[PDB]
Amino acid sequence: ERRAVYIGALFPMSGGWPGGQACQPAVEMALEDVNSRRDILPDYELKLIHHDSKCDPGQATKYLYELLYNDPIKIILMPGCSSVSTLVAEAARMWNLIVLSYGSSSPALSNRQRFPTFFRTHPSATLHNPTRVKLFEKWGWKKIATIQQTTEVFTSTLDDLEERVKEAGIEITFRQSFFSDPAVPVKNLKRQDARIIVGLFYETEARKVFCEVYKERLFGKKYVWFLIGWYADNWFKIYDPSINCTVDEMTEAVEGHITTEIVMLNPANTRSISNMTSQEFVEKLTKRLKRHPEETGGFQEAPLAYDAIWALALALNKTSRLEDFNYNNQTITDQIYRAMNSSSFEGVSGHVVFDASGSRMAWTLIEQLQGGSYKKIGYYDSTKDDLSWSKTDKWIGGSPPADQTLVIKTFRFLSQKLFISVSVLSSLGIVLAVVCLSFNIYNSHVRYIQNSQPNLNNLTAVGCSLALAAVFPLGLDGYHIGRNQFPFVCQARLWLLGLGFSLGYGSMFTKIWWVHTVFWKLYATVGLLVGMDVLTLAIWQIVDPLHRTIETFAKEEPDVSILPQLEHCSSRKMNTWLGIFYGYKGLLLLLGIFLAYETKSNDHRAVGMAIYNVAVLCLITAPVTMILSSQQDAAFAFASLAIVFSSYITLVVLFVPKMRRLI
Amino acid sequence: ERRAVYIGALFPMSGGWPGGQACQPAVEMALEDVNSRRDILPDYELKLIHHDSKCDPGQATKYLYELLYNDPIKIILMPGCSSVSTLVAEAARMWNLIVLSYGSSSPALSNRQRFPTFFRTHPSATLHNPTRVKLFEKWGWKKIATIQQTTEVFTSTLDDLEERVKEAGIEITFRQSFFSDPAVPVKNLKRQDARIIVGLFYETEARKVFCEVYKERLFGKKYVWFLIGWYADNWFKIYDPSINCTVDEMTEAVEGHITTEIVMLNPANTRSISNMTSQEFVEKLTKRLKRHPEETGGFQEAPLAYDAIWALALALNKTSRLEDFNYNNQTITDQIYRAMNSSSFEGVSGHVVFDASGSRMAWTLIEQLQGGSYKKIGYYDSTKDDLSWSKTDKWIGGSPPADQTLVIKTFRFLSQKLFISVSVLSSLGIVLAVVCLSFNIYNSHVRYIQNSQPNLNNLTAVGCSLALAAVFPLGLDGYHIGRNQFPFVCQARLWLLGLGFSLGYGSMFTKIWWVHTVFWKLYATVGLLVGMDVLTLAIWQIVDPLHRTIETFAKEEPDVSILPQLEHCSSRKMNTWLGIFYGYKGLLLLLGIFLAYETKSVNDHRAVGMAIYNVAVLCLITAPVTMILSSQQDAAFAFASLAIVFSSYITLVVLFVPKMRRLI
Ligand SMILES: *[C@@H]1O[C@H](CO)[C@@H](O[C@@H]2O[C@H](CO)[C@@H](O)[C@H](O)[C@H]2NC(C)=O)[C@H](O)[C@H]1NC(C)=O
Ligand SMILES: *[C@@H]1O[C@H](CO)[C@@H](O[C@@H]2O[C@H](CO)[C@@H](O)[C@H](O)[C@H]2NC(C)=O)[C@H](O)[C@H]1NC(C)=O
Ligand SMILES: C[C@H](NC[C@H](O)CP(=O)(O)Cc1ccccc1)c1ccc(Cl)c(Cl)c1
Ligand SMILES: C[C@H](NC[C@H](O)CP(=O)(O)Cc1ccccc1)c1ccc(Cl)c(Cl)c1
Ligand SMILES: *[C@@H]1O[C@H](CO)[C@@H](O)[C@H](O)[C@H]1NC(C)=O
Ligand SMILES: *[C@@H]1O[C@H](CO)[C@@H](O)[C@H](O)[C@H]1NC(C)=O
Ligand SMILES: [Mg+2]
Ligand SMILES: [Mg+2]
Repeated sequence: ERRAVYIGALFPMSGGWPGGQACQPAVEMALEDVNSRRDILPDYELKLIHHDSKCDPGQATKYLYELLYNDPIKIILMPGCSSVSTLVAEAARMWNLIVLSYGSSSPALSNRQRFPTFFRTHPSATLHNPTRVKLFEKWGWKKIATIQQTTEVFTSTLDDLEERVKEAGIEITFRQSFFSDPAVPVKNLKRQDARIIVGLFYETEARKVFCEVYKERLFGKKYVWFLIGWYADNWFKIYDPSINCTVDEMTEAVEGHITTEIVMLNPANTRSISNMTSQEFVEKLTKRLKRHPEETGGFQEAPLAYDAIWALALALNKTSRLEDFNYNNQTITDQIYRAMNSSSFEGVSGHVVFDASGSRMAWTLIEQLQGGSYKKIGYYDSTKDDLSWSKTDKWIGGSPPADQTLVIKTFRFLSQKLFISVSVLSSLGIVLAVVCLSFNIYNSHVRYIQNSQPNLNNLTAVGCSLALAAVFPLGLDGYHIGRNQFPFVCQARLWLLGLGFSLGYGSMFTKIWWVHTVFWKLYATVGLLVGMDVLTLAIWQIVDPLHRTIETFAKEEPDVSILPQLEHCSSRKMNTWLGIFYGYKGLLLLLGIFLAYETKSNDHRAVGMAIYNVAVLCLITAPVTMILSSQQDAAFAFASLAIVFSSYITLVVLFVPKMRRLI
Repeated sequence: ERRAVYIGALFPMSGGWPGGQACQPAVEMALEDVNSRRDILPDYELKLIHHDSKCDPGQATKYLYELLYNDPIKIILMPGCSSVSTLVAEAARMWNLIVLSYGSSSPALSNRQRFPTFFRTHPSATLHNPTRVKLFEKWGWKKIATIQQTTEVFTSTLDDLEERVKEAGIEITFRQSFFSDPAVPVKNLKRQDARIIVGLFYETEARKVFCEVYKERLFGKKYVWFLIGWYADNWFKIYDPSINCTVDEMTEAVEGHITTEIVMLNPANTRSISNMTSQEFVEKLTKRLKRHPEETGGFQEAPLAYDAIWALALALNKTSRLEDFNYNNQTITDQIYRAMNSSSFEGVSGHVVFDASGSRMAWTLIEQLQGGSYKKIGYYDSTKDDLSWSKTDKWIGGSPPADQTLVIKTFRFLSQKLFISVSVLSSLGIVLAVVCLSFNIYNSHVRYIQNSQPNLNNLTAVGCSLALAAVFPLGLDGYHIGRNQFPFVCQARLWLLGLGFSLGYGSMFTKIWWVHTVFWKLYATVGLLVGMDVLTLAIWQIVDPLHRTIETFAKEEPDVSILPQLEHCSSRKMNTWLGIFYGYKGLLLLLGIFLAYETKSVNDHRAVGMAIYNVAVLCLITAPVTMILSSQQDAAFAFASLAIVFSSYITLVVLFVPKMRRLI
């Protein structure tokens, strides 16, 4: 005779998860297969005492104590629902019992302080998370947003996920759990601009949140969505009275969302401990269901029950000492615990290895929605990092997005059609100045050319030419210069402007000063002006010299955000030096024009109109430029136009008539 | 004899909430007081069968069934913790038992589908939320924030709070879930700008999150913090290993945080069903505790046990039929249920009424931290809406902040000192023009003044005067005008400028053409210019007239957020018409200066020519400037006004000063 052995079991034949329909037949098949074998428990015989629980802890504790405070005496319990398993595991160390939940996937059952006798063949839900991070590091996403329904599972899953992301060079950006309304969740996902979402919720919360993401147009090539694989295929094509949207409005919202689930069946065909395979066990089972698989609940979680009872039989074989087990002996349970901890074998679900938490690790699966059809992608094992991709992820732009918009620092440059025009004009001006200088030099014998002070009109021409040349450097801002030779340009601007204007006005101003005092000493002042200019410029460049500075405008650009930067070479006390120099030159302009109005009565009376014109131009242009600093292509426009027009006018005024009369 | 009646109970003497230490003595006192009375249950006698539970659902179901599958037969259960109460209350309909919890504050127990036999003398935690809304609506806060520890309570409290805020003219603006360490919670409260926070967490979580709110400088006059008042007084002055901060860095971070907590004791002195009061019941109890109250556990939740057993005895007196109670009869339990829901009486804890969810309502007492001291504030009742202020809320800014930063619309105006100086200058210019006109009119016979066309110099002066007048409308942007007269100004600007510049430059240019003929025919062109100007201006005002347009710049200048506005008036095609007009007038300027350069040899000719050249260069360098500086006041107007005034001054002096200097 065989010493009978009993095991309590609680099978949910109804409720949120009806997984007893397909997991009672599996347990019975496994009992038959383990008792037919005469090498496992030949001295004993396993027997089952089933009770319904409805995945309800009220129906559950009643039957638990009906099967606990009654004979026969049990050696183990098998609760499937997370709630019943949680209650049973917590309230078993008080009876010295082992609990072997074949269908509970609550991370809270991985704790050994409350659940010191708990083992399960059903992987936890945290086991999606080793995958997600090992799916972010691939695509390198460090900024993440998470949303979670309020359930007894998803509350711990994101905790595990944060703990696992911290140690993965990744961080979270947004998280908000909705009890019943996901709208403000999506509203903040749109406000915070989270392009990567991790959606933990059941089918109904899904159909309720996707009819909100569509309403918020928060999908497409700039948004990714992770979910769970448990949702039945073709779940968005189902009535959703609370979802005001429609099939066509959702199928586009859930287009290309990733889905990490677990695999509860060895895709291999290699035999197992029971000399059976998956394709064979599925048939042997479906031959025992009064209903069909699609109508039989818990059909994907039957192999877990099979493997659980098989692991029980094994870990009970090593022990082999059981007919004398009472609810007060904390030693038989410890023997069975050390036998179950060391439980390694290949069952229908795969290789079962119970971690220290009691749970078992398994192979994660990954899918992606590709036109109303789920398309497997890859597998991942949190044990050996063995990631088996399949190159089937069809994104929108051939590659996946990233955390956030990239702020590219763009530089603003002149139109580059204005620069060419101003430069052509300045070159023509230099040509004209040289032509006039030559016509004057060659005119060293004529009277009108002899009377007109030529040694000062030549200086006027030289200064006008220098100023004209100052045009090209005024536009070099990166399109044609580098950060190394850039101070060269920012210094050439200053020196050319300074010296050119100094001479161009000193000649024509000493001429009027002489005309005044007189109605070869002119060279004295004609040189003293340039000397004061050189001295003040050197003092400026010694005290506060020019150096490159980048000015950043308001960041915006119509998936990158281009923040514009202007390359302005400016000193620290710049404005002060500019104001000082402009004030000195303005005093000088005003004195020159006053002396011109006073001394109106050779070739010195015409220079007065030129003086006044240059004066008004510079006076109206300097402050303009000082104000238009924040604008390129306009400040330079006025500066270059003022320079070139002053030059053209001065030259054609006080050099042209000479030839017009001498020609 | 008396037919004994038994009561199963589960008292937590250890765990997160050790509330059996002070609730077993209270139970026993209640049983003594309810059996010493011969007018409640004279045929019966209540007896207790207790078991410790440690607020542990493992140590709890063991004893539950040691007292369920054993004799004697129990008629009711009394669990204290919320885990234990959630475990029992769902495993009682299976035995047809009544569950009467004196210490469970979980909203999940206000459900009749899982817990149809459950009553509790301990109010739920949702009972804080009717207060909070009745404390937001007052201070007008439609945008709030939340964070929640991970517990079996706070998860449902914010659910109730959303359900109750939606239906009260309120809307949430943030939420999160501090599980292990609050770091992103506060960071997003700073980023999302949550100035109103509702933090539900246990003391450990508090001391852990406040050493982060400080580190983030997320407190002050612009932030308000709501909490629960269950934390013991002077709880921030305690060691905090993970909280690198200290009392000095926390006492300032928890300054002025509201702590709405329930009141478990009648502050009144009125007697109760037991002919006892609060100041007396507390003494009688403390005379039964081997430890000190502050050191004893569950000392504030004993009155609830007393009231619970009294309610049980009352609702069991009406029923009076109990010595034959089996676990399979679903009728005695229904009698006791209809007797318990109809239970109203004044006990130590107050008025003991049981809502449809089994729970009871009560009085929430508000508190606020004022210098390391909790300062009571008005109570509240979710039923009567009765709020009883004490007027002790000491805010920082003499008043409480609001949800966000009020965005004000700012109208930028001219310096208003520039305007005065420039107006003075334009007025002096008009005075000068009038003086010169009067002189030119008086000396109309002298050849020195008979040569210069006076019928045209008068027009030049009239135009200069009009242009000078155009300076005043150019600075009226609201500081001196309203939205009604503002188009009048945006029309006067146009007409004065146009007509004055016409009568000036057209007149001088026709005079130049006339003197060119040498190298009433002039009146013809001097009038045709102004006529074409009037025609084109009327076309513009009839097709695309000027209307006030506002320019909005980026918000800046920092709790008021200043939204800057620019009072402009430019038509839709304003740029097009302006460019057309400026191009035409520039062509005319160039033609005039060319005719002058050609007529430089052929009275008042060179003066007119120099004036033409100056006015031309000034207008040419000034118009596009003012067109680019549209987005800048005090600069565009500055250039425009200085140009107009200098053009007027010069065009007047150049050709009227020599006249008088020679005629003197
Ligand atoms: C497991 O099943 C396989 C196939 O059903 C068994 O392999 C057969 O064993 C029989 C012995 O009765 C042989 O006659 C056949 O030739 C085998 N077929 C093949 C394809 O190998 C195997 O023996 C079973 N394992 C056991 C019983 O331990
Ligand atoms: C309730 O208690 C009060 C006082 O605690 C009782 O009133 C006293 O009654 C006694 C009778 O034993 C008198 O001697 C005292 O003079 C009363 N004192 C006061 C202040 O009234 C009252 O009788 C009690 N009610 C009951 C027992 O029903
Ligand atoms: C893989 C997992 N197996 C079943 C859990 O193990 C039962 P649970 O109690 O842990 C969570 C639970 C789930 C549904 C309804 C109530 C509860 C699972 C999860 C969701 C679904 Cl839809 C399916 Cl088909 C399968
Ligand atoms: C008013 C309430 N009285 C006790 C609850 O009624 C027991 P609970 O189980 O419902 C929640 C619970 C509380 C603490 C530790 C574990 C659990 C209460 C709430 C918070 C605190 Cl910190 C305290 Cl001291 C007291
Ligand atoms: C059962 O235990 C026996 C030892 O008595 C053994 O040798 C056999 O391999 C066991 N069956 C297994 C491990 O499947
Ligand atoms: C009290 O309970 C009874 C049923 O026993 C029910 O009819 C009644 O509505 C309840 N009272 C309230 C206020 O819900
Ligand atoms: Mg799937
Ligand atoms: Mg308090």
